[PDB]
Amino acid sequence: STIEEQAKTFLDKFNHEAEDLFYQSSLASWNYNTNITEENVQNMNNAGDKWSAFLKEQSTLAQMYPLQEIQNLTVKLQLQALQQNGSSVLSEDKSKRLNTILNTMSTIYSTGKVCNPDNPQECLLLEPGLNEIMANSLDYNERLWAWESWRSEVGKQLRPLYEEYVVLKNEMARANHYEDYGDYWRGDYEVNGVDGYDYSRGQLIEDVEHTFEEIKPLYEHLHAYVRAKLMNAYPSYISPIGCLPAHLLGDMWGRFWTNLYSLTVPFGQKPNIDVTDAMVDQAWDAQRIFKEAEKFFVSVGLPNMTQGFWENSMLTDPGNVQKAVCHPTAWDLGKGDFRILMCTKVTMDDFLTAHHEMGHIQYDMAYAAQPFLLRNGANEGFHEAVGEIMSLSAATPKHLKSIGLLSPDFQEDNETEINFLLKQALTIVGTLPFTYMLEKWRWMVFKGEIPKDQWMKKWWEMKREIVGVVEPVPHDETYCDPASLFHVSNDYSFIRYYTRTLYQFQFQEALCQAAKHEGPLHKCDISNSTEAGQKLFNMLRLGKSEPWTLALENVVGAKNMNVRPLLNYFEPLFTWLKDQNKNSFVGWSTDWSPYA
Amino acid sequence: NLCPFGEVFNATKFPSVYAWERKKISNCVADYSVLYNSTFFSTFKCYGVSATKLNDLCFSNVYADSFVVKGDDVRQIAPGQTGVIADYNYKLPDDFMGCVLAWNTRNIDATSTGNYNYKYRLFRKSNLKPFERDISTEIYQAGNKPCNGVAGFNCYFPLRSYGFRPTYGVGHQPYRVVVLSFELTVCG
Ligand SMILES: *[C@@H]1O[C@H](CO)[C@@H](O[C@@H]2O[C@H](CO)[C@@H](O[C@@H]3O[C@H](CO)[C@@H](O)[C@H](O)[C@@H]3O)[C@H](O)[C@H]2NC(C)=O)[C@H](O)[C@H]1NC(C)=O
Ligand SMILES: *[C@@H]1O[C@H](CO)[C@@H](O[C@@H]2O[C@H](CO)[C@@H](O[C@@H]3O[C@H](CO)[C@@H](O)[C@H](O)[C@@H]3O)[C@H](O)[C@H]2NC(C)=O)[C@H](O)[C@H]1NC(C)=O
Ligand SMILES: *[C@@H]1O[C@H](CO)[C@@H](O)[C@H](O)[C@H]1NC(C)=O
Ligand SMILES: *[C@@H]1O[C@H](CO)[C@@H](O)[C@H](O)[C@H]1NC(C)=O
Ligand SMILES: *[C@@H]1O[C@H](CO)[C@@H](O)[C@H](O)[C@H]1NC(C)=O
Ligand SMILES: *[C@@H]1O[C@H](CO)[C@@H](O)[C@H](O)[C@H]1NC(C)=O
Ligand SMILES: *[C@@H]1O[C@H](CO)[C@@H](O)[C@H](O)[C@H]1NC(C)=O
Ligand SMILES: [Cl-]
Ligand code: NA
Ligand SMILES: [Zn+2]
Repeated sequence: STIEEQAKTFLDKFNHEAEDLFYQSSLASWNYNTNITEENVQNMNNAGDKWSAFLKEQSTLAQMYPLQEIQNLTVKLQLQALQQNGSSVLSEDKSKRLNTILNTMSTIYSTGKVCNPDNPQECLLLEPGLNEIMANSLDYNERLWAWESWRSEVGKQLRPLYEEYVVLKNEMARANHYEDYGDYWRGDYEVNGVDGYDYSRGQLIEDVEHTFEEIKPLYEHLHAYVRAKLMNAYPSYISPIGCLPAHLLGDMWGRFWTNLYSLTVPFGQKPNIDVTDAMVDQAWDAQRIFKEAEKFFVSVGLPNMTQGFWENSMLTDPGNVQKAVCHPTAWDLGKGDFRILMCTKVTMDDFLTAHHEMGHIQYDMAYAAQPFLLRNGANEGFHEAVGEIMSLSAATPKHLKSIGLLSPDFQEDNETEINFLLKQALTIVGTLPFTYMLEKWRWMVFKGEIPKDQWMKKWWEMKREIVGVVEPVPHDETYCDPASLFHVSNDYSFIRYYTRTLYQFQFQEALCQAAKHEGPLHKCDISNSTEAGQKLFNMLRLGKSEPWTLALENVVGAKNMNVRPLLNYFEPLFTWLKDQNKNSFVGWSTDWSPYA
Repeated sequence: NLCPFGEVFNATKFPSVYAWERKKISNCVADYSVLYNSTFFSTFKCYGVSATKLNDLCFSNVYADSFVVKGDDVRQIAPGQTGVIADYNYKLPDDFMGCVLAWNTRNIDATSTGNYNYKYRLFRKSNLKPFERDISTEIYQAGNKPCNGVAGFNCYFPLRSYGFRPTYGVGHQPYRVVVLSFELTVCG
């Protein structure tokens, strides 16, 4: 028998045996997130450890097939996925200690709470304690306290654990034929085998930096506009030429500037587009929100939601009789079982989120015919980009007026559109320098370019230069501010949020052309476009079988990520910001600090 | 006498697809009104003959094949299919003359803890001939080294269980299939 034919039969055994164990592990974790009890938390771990022990057994079993002896490109991808040694390349004690520090970091991040020196009986953790302060408070000292206390209390504890976290993760990647742990994460975008569609792990660094240079002009003008508005909110605290203090950006880390809309709104007199009260008066329930979202995907050519979706999803809060995690998630348990976990409330923010999570389900339904190891997005950024383009179309005034949530006589002035684009830019383009700088810092740390004695020194040098954000109080090497973020201390790659952002606008521009849209890109709604739905479905069905460069080409017509569609979305705002900043200073000095 | 169609359709226990059973129908008058005037079936697809003109027709004898497959596997119980069920479990001839009837049995054939009784053959040397039946549980040798009766590397057990559960999608729920074959005693 040919090694290629022996591997195909082996994958047939795996795809049938793994699909059954994966469903038991997924349903076990579903019964926990919808019903937090001790009996269900052990069933989640038992079915989870059984799936982990099964996956490890098939890992070494798949390694006995030489990957070089396979000519079929599809089966070669499946073997390479199983042949990854992963974390088992360490010794029994190093792998046990690695999982010990990974759990300790995740624990102290979620359980760490700081107390007020003015009132020691008032102690708040990150959520919802400190997050409510960073998002609503206008007191400089109150925000400075919550910002510094989170990085001096739970941040200093993560410093020794993150040091051992780096050395152990490097010992894993170097043993699996990788340069470092950062090179391991960049392997998700690696394509090697298809002529004209390859992509190296180092090519990601070149492309992310090349596209980021074109985002600088748009971000610098947004930074200058936000800084001018922030000076009116915090007089005698911000320099008109210096960087923005970190504790005044809207959240704990400055990742999103969404909370600055109340302080940076261009035209506050104009009516807000909040259709929350409209559906309540029109007698809408949580069932109607998902029924209306289902009608949206059917209008573009995508199929309905399965019967098991309406029978097994938890679309409402069970209340005090059954505690459940209310994080909106889209579950793909396999074997035709698609569910959505969301404590939906009759609001506009949940209406748009319902389109995002159901967009994930339409992606899962598409590649269901692919083999088990191929049922996933093209890369880590493709899945989140599909869900975001749905909320873009569902949030347009043309769609809200057509459904009946906005009044038919709502005038769309040129100032209402600038208000909307400014709100989008505070969330979309405001996180791009933060995302790139964060992953750039971890790439350098993993690569070995930042020694331990200058981790925080180089962290804030890049914050000043790249993001344009200065720390309010000086931090030595005792702190570990990057670890104070969830994705860093919980072992998650962060470059996915940069690539997904450029993908979602390449998808939107590609779909709006197929949707025959003619106005500005931000006013586009792909509703009723069976051509755009067919054009999008042609890439959703690929899953991970074809390389992401080919899957991206099937929709946008390009083999690589492009920043041009992102600039066209915020083009009316970019010219407006340049007019506003004609008497302002565009740019920042990397030397000013609120404590020099 | 009436032909006992209730003994196969309304049968309590249904066999696995790999070990499907066949029942011969000899001297009796048929009554296809029960099978034709009912919305209980999920497919009911006839080949070579029509679902209505069969009432005024006669055959030498009728053969009823019964088994259980998943929802997505019902499409393979048709002439000219090449799936796993058609190749290794139950194959219909190209010149097949009959009707294939299937209906969902999630409430009786799928349990919460997982019904692993219904199985199917996943590995086999070559495809099955039309109407062939294979119940051998011999260790399938996928590699060149011998198995020696102990399944191991490149040596897999030929049978795998469906594992039906009521929360599966419609494409993965259990469906009972009854294939009526016509051979040229039985009239309408
Ligand atoms: C790599 O291997 C896979 C399978 O191991 C190859 O895909 C297979 O391609 C054949 C030829 O088209 C497919 O057979 C067809 O099946 C349909 C099913 O209805 C039938 O109607 C056709 O008449 C034909 O027999 C087969 O299904 C398909 N298998 C899978 C899993 O997709 C693939 O072509 C190989 N790639 C290379 C580059 O060799
Ligand atoms: C294209 O998309 C639009 C909006 O998603 C679909 O049009 C909508 O169709 C419904 C019923 O077919 C209309 O409801 C009716 O509206 C009229 C006028 O307001 C009202 O008098 C009736 O009592 C009823 O409520 C809805 O207004 C209409 N919206 C728009 C903007 O035309 C349309 O079906 C889609 N085209 C397709 C799928 O081919
Ligand atoms: C919640 O868990 C309890 C026991 O832990 C169980 O009796 C009950 O059926 C569960 N409810 C749901 C909806 O899973
Ligand atoms: C996984 O580790 C084993 C240790 O013996 C090694 O033989 C094997 O080559 C490793 N796999 C890969 C893909 O490097
Ligand atoms: C989707 O379901 C609705 C009823 O909920 C039905 O009217 C419509 O025809 C269905 N569409 C498809 C494509 O199945
Ligand atoms: C909108 O247009 C009016 C006239 O068409 C103009 O006076 C006003 O300045 C414009 N506003 C913006 C923000 O461009
Ligand atoms: C099975 O029982 C039902 C009872 O309602 C009956 O209507 C049907 O005719 C029976 N099936 C056959 C093949 O006789
Ligand atoms: Cl920070
Ligand atoms: Na605010
Ligand atoms: Zn999402």
